[PDB]
Amino acid sequence: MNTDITALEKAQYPVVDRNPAFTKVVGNFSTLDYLRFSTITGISVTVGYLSGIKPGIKGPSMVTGGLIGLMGGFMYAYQNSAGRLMGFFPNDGEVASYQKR
Amino acid sequence: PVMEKLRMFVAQEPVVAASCLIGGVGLFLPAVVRPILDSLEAS
Amino acid sequence: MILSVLSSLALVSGLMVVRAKNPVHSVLFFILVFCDTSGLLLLLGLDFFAMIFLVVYIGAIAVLFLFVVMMFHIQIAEIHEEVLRYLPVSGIIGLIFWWEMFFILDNESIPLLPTQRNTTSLRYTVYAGKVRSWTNLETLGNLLYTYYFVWFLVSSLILLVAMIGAIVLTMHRT
Amino acid sequence: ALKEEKYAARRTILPILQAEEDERFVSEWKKYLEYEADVMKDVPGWKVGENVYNSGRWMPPATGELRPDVW
Amino acid sequence: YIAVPAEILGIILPLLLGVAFLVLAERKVMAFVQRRKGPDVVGSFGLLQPLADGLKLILKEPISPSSANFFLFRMAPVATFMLSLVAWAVVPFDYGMVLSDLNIGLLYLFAISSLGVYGIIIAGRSSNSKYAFLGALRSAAQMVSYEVSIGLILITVLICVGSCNLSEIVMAQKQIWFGIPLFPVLVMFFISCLAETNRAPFDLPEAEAELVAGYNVEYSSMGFALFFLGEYANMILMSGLCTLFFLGGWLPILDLPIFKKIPGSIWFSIKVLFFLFLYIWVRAAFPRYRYDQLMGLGWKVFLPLSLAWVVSVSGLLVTFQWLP
Amino acid sequence: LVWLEAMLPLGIIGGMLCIMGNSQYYIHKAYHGRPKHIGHDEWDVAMERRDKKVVEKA
Amino acid sequence: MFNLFLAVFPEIFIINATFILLIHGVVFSTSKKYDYPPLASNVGWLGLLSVLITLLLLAAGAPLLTIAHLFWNNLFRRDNFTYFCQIFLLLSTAGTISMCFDFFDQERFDAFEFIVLILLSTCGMLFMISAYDLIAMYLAIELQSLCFYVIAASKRKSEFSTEAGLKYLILGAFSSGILLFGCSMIYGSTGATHFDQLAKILTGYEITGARSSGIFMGILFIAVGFLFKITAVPFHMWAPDIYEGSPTPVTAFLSIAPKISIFANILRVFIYGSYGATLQQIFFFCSIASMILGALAAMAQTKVKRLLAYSSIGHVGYICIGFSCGTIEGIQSLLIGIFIYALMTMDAFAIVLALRQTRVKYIADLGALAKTNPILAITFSITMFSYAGIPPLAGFCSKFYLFFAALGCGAYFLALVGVVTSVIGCFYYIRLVKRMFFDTPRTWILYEPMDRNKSLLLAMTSFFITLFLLYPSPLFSVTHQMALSLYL
Amino acid sequence: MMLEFAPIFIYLVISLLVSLILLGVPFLFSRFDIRFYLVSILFLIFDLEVTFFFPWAVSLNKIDLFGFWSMMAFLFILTIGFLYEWKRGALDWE
Amino acid sequence: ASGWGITGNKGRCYDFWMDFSECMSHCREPKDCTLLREDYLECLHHSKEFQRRNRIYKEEQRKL
Amino acid sequence: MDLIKYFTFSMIIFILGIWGILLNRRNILIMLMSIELMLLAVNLNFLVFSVSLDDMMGQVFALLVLTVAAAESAIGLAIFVITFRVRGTIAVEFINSIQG
Amino acid sequence: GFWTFERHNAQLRWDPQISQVAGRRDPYDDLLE
Repeated sequence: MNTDITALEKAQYPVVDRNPAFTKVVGNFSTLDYLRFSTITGISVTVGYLSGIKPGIKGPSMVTGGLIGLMGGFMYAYQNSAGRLMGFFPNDGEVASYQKR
Repeated sequence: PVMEKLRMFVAQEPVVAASCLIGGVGLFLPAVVRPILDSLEAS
Repeated sequence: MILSVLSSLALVSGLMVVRAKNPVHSVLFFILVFCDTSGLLLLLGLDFFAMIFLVVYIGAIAVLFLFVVMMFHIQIAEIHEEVLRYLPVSGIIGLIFWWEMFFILDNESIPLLPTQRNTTSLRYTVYAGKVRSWTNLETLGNLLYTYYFVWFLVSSLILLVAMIGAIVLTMHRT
Repeated sequence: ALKEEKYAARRTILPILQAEEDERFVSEWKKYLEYEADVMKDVPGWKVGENVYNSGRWMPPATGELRPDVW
Repeated sequence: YIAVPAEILGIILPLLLGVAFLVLAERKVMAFVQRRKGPDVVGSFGLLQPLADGLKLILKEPISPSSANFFLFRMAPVATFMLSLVAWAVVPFDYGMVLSDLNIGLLYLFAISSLGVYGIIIAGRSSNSKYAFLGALRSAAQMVSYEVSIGLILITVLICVGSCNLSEIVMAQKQIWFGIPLFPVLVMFFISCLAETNRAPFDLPEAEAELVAGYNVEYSSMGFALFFLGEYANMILMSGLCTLFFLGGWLPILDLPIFKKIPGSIWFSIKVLFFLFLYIWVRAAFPRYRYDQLMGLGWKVFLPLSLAWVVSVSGLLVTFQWLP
Repeated sequence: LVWLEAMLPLGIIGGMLCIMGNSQYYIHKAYHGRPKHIGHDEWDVAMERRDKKVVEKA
Repeated sequence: MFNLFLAVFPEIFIINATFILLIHGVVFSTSKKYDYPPLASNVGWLGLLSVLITLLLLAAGAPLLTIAHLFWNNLFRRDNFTYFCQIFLLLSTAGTISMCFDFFDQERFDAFEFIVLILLSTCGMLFMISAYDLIAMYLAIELQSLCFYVIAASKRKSEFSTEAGLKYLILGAFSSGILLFGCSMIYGSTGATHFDQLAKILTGYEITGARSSGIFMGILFIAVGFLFKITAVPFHMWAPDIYEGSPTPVTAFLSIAPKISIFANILRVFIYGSYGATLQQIFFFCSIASMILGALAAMAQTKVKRLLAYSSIGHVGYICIGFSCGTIEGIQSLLIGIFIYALMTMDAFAIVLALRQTRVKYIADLGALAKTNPILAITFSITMFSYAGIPPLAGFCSKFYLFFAALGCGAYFLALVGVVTSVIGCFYYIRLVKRMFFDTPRTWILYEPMDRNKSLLLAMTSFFITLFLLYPSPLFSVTHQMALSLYL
Repeated sequence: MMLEFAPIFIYLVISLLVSLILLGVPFLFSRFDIRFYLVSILFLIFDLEVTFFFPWAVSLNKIDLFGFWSMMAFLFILTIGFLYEWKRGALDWE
Repeated sequence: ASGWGITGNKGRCYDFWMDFSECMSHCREPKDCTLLREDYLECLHHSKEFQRRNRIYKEEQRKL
Repeated sequence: MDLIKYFTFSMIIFILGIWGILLNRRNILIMLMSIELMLLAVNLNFLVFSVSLDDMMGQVFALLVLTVAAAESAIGLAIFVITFRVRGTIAVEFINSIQG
Repeated sequence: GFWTFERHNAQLRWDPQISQVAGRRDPYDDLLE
């Protein structure tokens, strides 16, 4: 499969890595990325618990909501980290660990 | 204590468990072993 | 000539689909239209599609229709109607559609009149594309799952909707 | 391997087959050009063997049959 | 093309003789299992019994009951018999011994199997009998249910071969027969064939003592004969398919000059005969499932396992790059 | 040894199958001069038609 | 390889969440341990959460949706226009779902599969907006339509719901076949299905004497399918019956979400394309017919749902006038009208769903509502006057552009039709205010108060309707932005 | 080449003749069960699955890992549907 | 226009389509690409070739 | 003249679907079957055009349309079944309650 | 000439990246490669 990451609208910030790997993007998670992930996971677990009381399945409903929240929170954090590393988002921190390292 | 629930599931639904294991092997080989062989070949 | 034969068989079978008094007979004449279509596809050289029309349209869809329509036990009185009064409106609509639509390719695709000369010696043959021939099956399979896989997965979503809807609308568990 | 062998044998003898086909088609095309020159005699403005393609690139004559290569 | 009908008749007529003698062979084997003799009076060793039975059916008066679907009642056995016959045009018996070397032969066979259900359903509704109709509905549902597992097993063989040509499927087993690494798949295929042929333990149409009337209860004379000949021709065909897909077709057991001496048609016939013996041995060995039980087996056992084997075989082959 | 009675119809079926193969094999070989080729593709067809000219016009 | 799928993170997430909700619902609805609990509201809340998370993922990753555009080019095309259209669609889905919980609880509609089908149709409309090829467009349209057919017959024991499902299925399949025929004709005439290839082949010639009749009829049949989809006359008669017969949440969802998705499709297939004014005349004549028929038929109605259905038909006519004129301001005003009509329709259906707990069926059932719930009667009147187009309410923008385009494009018959239809509409809208405020019936109907979700949504939509024209700049600028993203 | 289909047509003609000879020689001397619809629906779904497997199975050698995983996702969606069928009692004829 | 041929090779009319597309990629007036566009359509439908051959057939029939 | 004849075959199938709609006011099952005929005619056009233009895009869409046709037939027959169950008959006089 | 804009030229940049993919090659490149 021929692949091409070239985006339609060019990055507006220094490109630290144009196609960062999965492990590299994950290792690039900042404290803000872990804050977004934890907030989305906690809100999802809360909604699962509160919506599950009436049917009587608050536990399993918490599990289902937490799974949805874990998926969405990881997705949001990965999005932010990869976009920073590709220069689509403000990434002064990534540029610091690039000039220095 | 989810270690005998799997035991009861295998006892009660042997065909389903066998199907899951067979398909799981079929999915595990290309997801895990194939990248291992690809990485070994390059080096 | 063979196209004329298949066209005539399909025309009569389709008329029978839309005009049979008994709907079961309408489903069986629909199977005859699909067999005729499969023959046409074989003439086109598309054997996979010719076989898949048998497997899916006759083997699965028409069986669904037959199962449902047989268990309905429809009495002729509930669906009968004299259709002589529809000759004029059908005449007008069919004539308009015929003239506008059976000749839609004539201006764009002007036919080659068959001359009284062997124009079959002017067939140039290229052996480069004949060294390794692809079947219609391999040509389709080269594209479905890689370069147009999103449409493939959306079709799967359509099928999942079909399953869920079938259950939610008709299921009465015992 | 057995199939690759067959395909390799097809590739080494392709040029002679293609050359013979090219010669046969050129002779047939000359015959049809002279037939057209005779039939379209006394037709003002005609051009014997005019290319309908503006770019002038050569294409085989179209047959009017949808799938003749499968029969 | 002037010689084509000669080949076609050289296929069809021996097939009809083989069907007539498969019925005799089943009666002889079931009898021998049961400490009896089976047909042994009409001809030496009962060998003229099929001729007598066929001639009897020919002379028997056709009833053609006072139904409102007389054309469909008579056309239903003709449809199923023609379908049973036409599957043999693509079957190879040896290298080059095949009428039509279809490149899409596997899918063609699947299409024929899918078409087989119509004779049974039309017989039920056209017979003007509630008992024949409910039996035909059950039989049709069972056949379509086991078609799914048959198709998924066919896909597994296709992944191993990478071509729908039956001769190529045979010649792909020169290194090893597919029945050795795919033995559970072969067992599933043989059971799915049993259920697809309406054969014991899945023979609902024979369960008259079970208050379950068959789809052909209102048929007499040669309509009934055509249904019977179609079913037995399908049994022979299923044995042939089991042979081709899993037992190397016309290939010898070992690639040695001593085995290569006898013709591949003899190898193919021997393997087909072994599966035809299993069809009868199973009929003689076991009782039959209820309709609900066999439907549960079809949708809950054989489909999941067939899907699992497709996934496992394809994943292993793409992993180690062993694809055709 | 009474069980050989049952091996007669089975042998007859096997012979019928061998006939189904061989009879169509020999009729085709007689009419076409050579046995049927499995895998006749576009290339094999192009060869046969060209060979006809290459033979008849020589 | 993984990073290429950043272009489809929202769809991947929402599809996976829908699968999770399907499994959760089926596993616990069949459970004897929990006494087979109804899960429509539990799954509904989790699905509202999933929709909101999808909206966050889409909104935040605005540049990333255009990543790997060459690789994804033959499947879809994401840009500014699709970005804002999809955000609007997700917001509409979230509001519609939020209005369903009282219906689930008090009616006892316990089917969680209703939520799953709504989520799958939302995935379908997401794919419709980003479709950039006839094949993808058709497939996404069909996924959407199949979900709608199933949910319209969700009350499977009701005569009305089954009838609506049947009429919907038959007429929708008919129109879909017509549209597919159009696509086949276009493909045969041009050898292309991608929208860029179609744009190049068609540009510069339109009807130059030697006109491809195949391309003409392909455009015609595709337009017929689109006009069926937007409930435009004469391909409209399904909509009032289906709207009335479906369950009221289904009607609410159908009156908003599918219009956004198909107008996105219409703008990308034709405006981005190239042909004669023939198609513009098609939409012009359909707009005029829609205004006239909608106005008169709404005047004839005695039931609330049918009145809202015919009102929507009239307003799509008003909207399609903006497509016909073929200017940047035409597209801007079409987008503004769609936005304002969506908000107003959500307001009206929140009121209708609130009153359906007491089984409101007729307009006369609203008698003495100004006495039994004064604030609710005022909120419904603000919505009705917005519908009539009376300034300074938000509904006045549609009227203003209708008349502006007509006196600019040079049309005077259109101005006359607009005047007459506006007056007729004002009459049958203020009839509802007269019923709630002026009548003194012998027998009253006392309505149960609405739940918190519908009250919050109603308060917000009522503030928007009364106050949008005080600060309308963001909508104007974002719609202008979208109109230009289509061309450049 | 479609050349191998002509013998099949002649074979069909001859088989029809034999059937007519066999069947013509002797002429000389109100209950709806939803489970059948449901089994038809499931058969239709899995028949389409077998259909999409044939091009894939013959094409595994060229699509490599990408085609394998796209088919896997297709199967995953359809198997979620099948699990929904199982849990709702569509596979039980009791 | 897609370039995928029905026999596993480049489509018959793909080169004409491309040349048309490169032309339109920098010519601001679409009339600058008319010749290549009608070449692509002629490859698609063979309309002018068949029309000219039908002219030849007509003249032969007239002179017979 | 091959292409025009294939196209007129598809044309007659489409026209027969239109006629089945026109001629079956009291038979909604045949209305559904006429719609299926129209969908087959379009599927054939894509295949014929794909062969005619030497382009594979027609065949991909032909397969996907077959999937759509299957799903639409399944759901349509489900809606038919539930309508029949509620009313006990299929006559069109019992599916006309919504009007105006 | 909106068709000149780079957003409307995706095939012109994508297709050359797959010009060597089996299924869309000129038959002669197989003979000389």
